[PDB]
Amino acid sequence: GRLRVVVLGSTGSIGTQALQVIADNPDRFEVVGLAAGGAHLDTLLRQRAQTGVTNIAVADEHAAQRVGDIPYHGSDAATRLVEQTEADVVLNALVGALGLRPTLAALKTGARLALANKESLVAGGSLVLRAARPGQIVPVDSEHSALAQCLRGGTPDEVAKLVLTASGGPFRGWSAADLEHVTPEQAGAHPTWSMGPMNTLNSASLVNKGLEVIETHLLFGIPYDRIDVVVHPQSIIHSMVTFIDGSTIAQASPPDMKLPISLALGWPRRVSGAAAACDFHTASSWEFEPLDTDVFPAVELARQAGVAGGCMTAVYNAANEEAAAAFLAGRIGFPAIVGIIADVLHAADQWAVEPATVDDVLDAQRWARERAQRAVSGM
Amino acid sequence: GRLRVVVLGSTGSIGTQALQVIADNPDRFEVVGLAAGGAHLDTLLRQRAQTGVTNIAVDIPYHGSDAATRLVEQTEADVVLNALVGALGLRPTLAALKTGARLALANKESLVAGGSLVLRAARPGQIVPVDSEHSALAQCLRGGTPDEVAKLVLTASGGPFRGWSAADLEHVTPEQAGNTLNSASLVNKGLEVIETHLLFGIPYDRIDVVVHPQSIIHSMVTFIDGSTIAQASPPDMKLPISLALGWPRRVSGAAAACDFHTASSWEFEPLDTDVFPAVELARQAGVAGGCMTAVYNAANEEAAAAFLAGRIGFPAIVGIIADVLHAADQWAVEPATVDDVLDAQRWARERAQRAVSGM
Ligand SMILES: O=CN(O)CC[C@@H](c1ccc(Cl)c(Cl)c1)P(=O)(O)O
Ligand SMILES: [Mn+2]
Ligand SMILES: [Mn+2]
Repeated sequence: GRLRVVVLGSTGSIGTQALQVIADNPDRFEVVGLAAGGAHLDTLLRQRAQTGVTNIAVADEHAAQRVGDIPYHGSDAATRLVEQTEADVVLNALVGALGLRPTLAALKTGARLALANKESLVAGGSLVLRAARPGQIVPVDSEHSALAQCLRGGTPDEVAKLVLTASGGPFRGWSAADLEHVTPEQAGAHPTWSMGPMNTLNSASLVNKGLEVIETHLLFGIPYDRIDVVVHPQSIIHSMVTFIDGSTIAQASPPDMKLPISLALGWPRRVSGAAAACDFHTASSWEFEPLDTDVFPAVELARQAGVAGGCMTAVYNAANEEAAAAFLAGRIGFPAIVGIIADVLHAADQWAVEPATVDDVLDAQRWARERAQRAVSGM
Repeated sequence: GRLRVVVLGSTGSIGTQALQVIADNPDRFEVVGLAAGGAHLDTLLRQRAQTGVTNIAVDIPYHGSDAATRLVEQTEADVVLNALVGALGLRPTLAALKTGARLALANKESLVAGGSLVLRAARPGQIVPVDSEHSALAQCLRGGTPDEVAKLVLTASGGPFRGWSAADLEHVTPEQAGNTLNSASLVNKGLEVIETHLLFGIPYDRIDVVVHPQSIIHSMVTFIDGSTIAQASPPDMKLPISLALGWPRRVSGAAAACDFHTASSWEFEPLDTDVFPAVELARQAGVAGGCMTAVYNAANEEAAAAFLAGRIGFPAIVGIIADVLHAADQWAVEPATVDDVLDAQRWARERAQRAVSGM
């Protein structure tokens, strides 16, 4: 009954909330491993003491002089912890490229993979899928957790559409003329060394929803032309599934990541008390409006990248990362982010091949960065 | 496989929509029986000509007051759709349950009045609800295991008198109040709360009601983790009808899906329970149990008919229900037979008829 859980990226927001859910539920879960990057060593050490878990990894080569009591340390240390720790669930909340090999290791162990790491699916694609058994991957992000829940409303052949909700970002309702000369700071993105301003920027450009559509297709096996996005400013409905009879099943809750976290850890069994439920003691309004696709082409661009297939979704994300960073540095304008992604994709015919190995993914990403860097330099 | 369907109350809104679902899906469904009252005789005759079904209850093979019941007894069927109105539905419900066939239940009276009697007559999962709220709940319940259900949340339109005060209600006419009258009085939601308890076996203090004027969300299930699963569609009874007949399989093209190409707002607000106490009274009646929900419904039907005859005001409908229920001390006994139910209803009608005459 007690599930053995490895928490990768234990020091970030998702990691710390999962440990909190586990801490509140020692009857359901037992932490058996922790991993984090060398920059976060001090927090990891505090976590070792608090949990009593000695099976810990420093996920990279950093903090090299401060390692000497850490059982795994070095570039692929998180992957080694996963390969070597008996577990029922691996929560992968590592950020970026660090998350991919641990994902593949996790799947090869036969454990459930509670996946928070976006690169795993977006860059890894079928490399990751080929390693998974049906139902082995359970998503942690709000939208995908909602979808996994709503898909219980019928059989796979009864599914008509998957409908992701989107907040709309800071620029919901704005015209293309209005967005021509917006600044990073106006996007809510105040550039910092963390992923925060980049996540915020992705929300503003709708690239994040583009990424989520890609993940939706890979997770649930639904064609891109049946994955819709609806703007829903309140973010109470986290996503929905429309079935062949006209019925839509939606999942709703006040925003709290502990709900989808708990469900991913405990799948298929729900975790009593993870989050507060919707309260109807107060009058409220849930609004829905179409996405302005002419103004926010990032989502359709993701569909194009996804339809092309293979390493094309890795290209999409790597191109975004470069174009986005350039916008953060004041080197390009806002509309050029998605303009550059499209330019890079148009030049990327060699990268539609399905990845045979991790190196294929890494090669596609390196090529995409170079291409984006050239595109940036030319304006 | 192809399912053989008997449609009781074929000439009404539900029945005709059902026949349309069946005609659109000849590979899934086949009509094998039709039952009608007598008012819309022209429709029944037209239905016979289109379906070819001669096995009809009202050269009519089954006539009388127990005709629909006897149609059920002797026809080979996989599904019986009971869309009859009121008292005419009780016996056909019990007879359909006796055949072992699936009961696609639209007639509220059967469950609400019969209660435990109907439940004893039923095997697990034999009753599949046609009601939009209960169809929604059944689908949303797929979101977890029975042990993970925290609450069932029924949505209510609020009726045309949403916002109105007790004084405002004093001056409504039969045409202003428009089932539709029960919607307006909130007695419908009272009846659906009882129905929900009996269908899904959830305590009354874990069945909530929220007013949702758009009627897009048809109901919701909240689970122990804090997740709420909701069912949404443009208002169209063909959806829950199609699902009831083909349960657990969904029927392609049954209804239009929610279309998000145009902006919309789904509003939620608390029920004004002081102006609309019908639901709390149904909880009182349901918790008391036994024959009390038969009393609840019969008291309504009598008080509602008085309003429709112009004999009483609108706020008197639910007022009389409360009066009859408070005198109903004796009726918190489980009905052993159909006659116990009919005695409860007679008692309720007469006590209601007195209240009407007293004022
Ligand atoms: O199943 C439906 N009913 O029982 C009708 C009554 C409820 C209702 C449901 C949907 C619509 Cl669009 C309308 Cl107008 C009315 P209620 O008014 O009790 O919510
Ligand atoms: Mn998300
Ligand atoms: Mn209803």
